[PDB]
Amino acid sequence: SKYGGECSKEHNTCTYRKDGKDHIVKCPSADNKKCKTDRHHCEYDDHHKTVDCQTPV
Ligand SMILES: [Cl-]
Ligand SMILES: [Cl-]
Ligand SMILES: [Cl-]
Ligand code: NA
Repeated sequence: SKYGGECSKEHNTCTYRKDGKDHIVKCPSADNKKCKTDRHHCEYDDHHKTVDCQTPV
């Protein structure tokens, strides 16, 4: 399952909604997954056990 939120460019974190609560996780440091655009959509995928702060559109 995918849980969405928004990323912080300054802190390279993703704040996502799951189980009624907001959770802050670091984004990856990888070039094409880190938070490059402030408040970009991000998601935690609990199937793949991944975070991506450059989700596609
Ligand atoms: Cl690194
Ligand atoms: Cl990457
Ligand atoms: Cl990850
Ligand atoms: Na980084």
